[PDB]
Amino acid sequence: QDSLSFGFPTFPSDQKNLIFQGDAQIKNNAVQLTKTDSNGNPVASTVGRILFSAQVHLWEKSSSRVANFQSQFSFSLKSPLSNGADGIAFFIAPPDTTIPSGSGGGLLGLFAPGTAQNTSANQVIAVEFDTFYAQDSNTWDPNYPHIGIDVNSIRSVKTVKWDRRDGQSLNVLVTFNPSTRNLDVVATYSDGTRYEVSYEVDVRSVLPEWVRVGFSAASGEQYQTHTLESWSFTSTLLYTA
Amino acid sequence: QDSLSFGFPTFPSDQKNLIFQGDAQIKNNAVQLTKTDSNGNPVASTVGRILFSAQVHLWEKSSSRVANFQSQFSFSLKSPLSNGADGIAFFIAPPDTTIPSGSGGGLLGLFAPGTAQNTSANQVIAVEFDTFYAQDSNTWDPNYPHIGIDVNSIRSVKTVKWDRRDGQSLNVLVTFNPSTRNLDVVATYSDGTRYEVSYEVDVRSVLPEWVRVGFSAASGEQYQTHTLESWSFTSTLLYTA
Ligand SMILES: CO[C@H]1O[C@H](CO)[C@@H](O)[C@H](O)[C@H]1O
Ligand SMILES: CO[C@H]1O[C@H](CO)[C@@H](O)[C@H](O)[C@H]1O
Ligand SMILES: [Ca+2]
Ligand SMILES: [Ca+2]
Ligand SMILES: [Mn+2]
Ligand SMILES: [Mn+2]
Repeated sequence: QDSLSFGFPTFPSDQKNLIFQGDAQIKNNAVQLTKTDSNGNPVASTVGRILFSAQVHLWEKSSSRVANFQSQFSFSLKSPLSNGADGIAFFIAPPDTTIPSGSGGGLLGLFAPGTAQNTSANQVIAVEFDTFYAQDSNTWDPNYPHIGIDVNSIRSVKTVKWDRRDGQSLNVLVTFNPSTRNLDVVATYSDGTRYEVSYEVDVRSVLPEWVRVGFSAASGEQYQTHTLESWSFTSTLLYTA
Repeated sequence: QDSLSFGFPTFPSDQKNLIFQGDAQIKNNAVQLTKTDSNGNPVASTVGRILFSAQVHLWEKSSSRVANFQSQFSFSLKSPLSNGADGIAFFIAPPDTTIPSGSGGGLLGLFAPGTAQNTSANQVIAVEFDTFYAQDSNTWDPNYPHIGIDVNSIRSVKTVKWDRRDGQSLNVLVTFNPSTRNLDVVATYSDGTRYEVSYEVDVRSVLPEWVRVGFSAASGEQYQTHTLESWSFTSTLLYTA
């Protein structure tokens, strides 16, 4: 299809169009990307992801069209500690994507250790909400919590200082305009605190014509829950000047 | 997802979200449901169907909600014969639906011979555009080309006279309003000729909560092409009093 749209106001237990990978599962109307114990508390060493089953036609060579898309979602992070890790990411990748070996902790379940910073070795675009930046393990991170745009590398091409708020839902709007090629990210807490980051990227040179979209999260030594509460997505192929 | 929509202004041969059954396949940016030879001429004894891969949440028991959906599509039929057969149908059925054995010809690839008219043995809602009505073989049909609403039986719960126009596209809008429980059908030819038929049906008593939507077509001894030219669909779960 030229256009596709779907919306999950909440996540009821009986899902049919979601691909669950790793430790991801539905709990209390929300998707728990990372594993939690019987009490509902976060645990260490866990990676989980979800993808919508239907493939998205991001661009079409024959017609020279590129899709304009928008992904709106909200999530919350909770941890008994104060150094919650490692973060959650909205991502777009080839349809057959699977959790790379050794992609836990700071790699957010998106990159393999040996090629995490090799751009010509990856095919992924992600918007990360990174809460752990210890310079000894996450050497590629700025020294502070941040929202970043990742293009084929765990080392963001652009980041913005961000504030982690335990238990508070962050509302996010990610949009891609094929006309200007700008991928814009706007995130806000209920009190109006806003964060914005954007980057110009030609999706045609990074991803194949058909892709799958979803979320990924992980916790290494440090942990926190990564709760996806809602998600709506829409894409439409358009002709650019 | 509570809501889902997709649009196929045309059908490029590079499809990823369509399930093809039988002889259905993409030809010249359109779906040819029934088999055609090298020159694109229709042949006898062929059945074909397509379904969108993502399952649609028609209704939800736990929340007492039922979906409001709309399906807009256009097709054309062509045959050198004076009695082209057998017809095309938009249908809704359980996710695992496959072409029943012996469902060819007048059964439109939708029903099995043994239970074609047994309502307690089927789970399908379809809007048929039936061009073959020979009273000796299609004993259940009125004696003329017609549009029919089928609920668990090849013997339509309702039909209205329809005119078959060789090689002319028919635009159809099928809608279901959960409030009134009305399934409305409106079809038109490019010259303004209009056909309308409506039927009240509680989809909850006929179909499971999750279903797949698509098209089916067949030709027995008499034949014609059944070309799906475009299709858009949208559904949203709504609270029903
Ligand atoms: C000590 O390092 C480990 O734990 C941290 C914090 O969870 C992760 O960032 C890192 O990738 C993992 O290897
Ligand atoms: C002569 O009968 C055969 O051909 C007609 C026309 O195609 C079909 O309607 C029927 O099901 C099939 O058995
Ligand atoms: Ca990090
Ligand atoms: Ca018939
Ligand atoms: Mn980072
Ligand atoms: Mn009929």
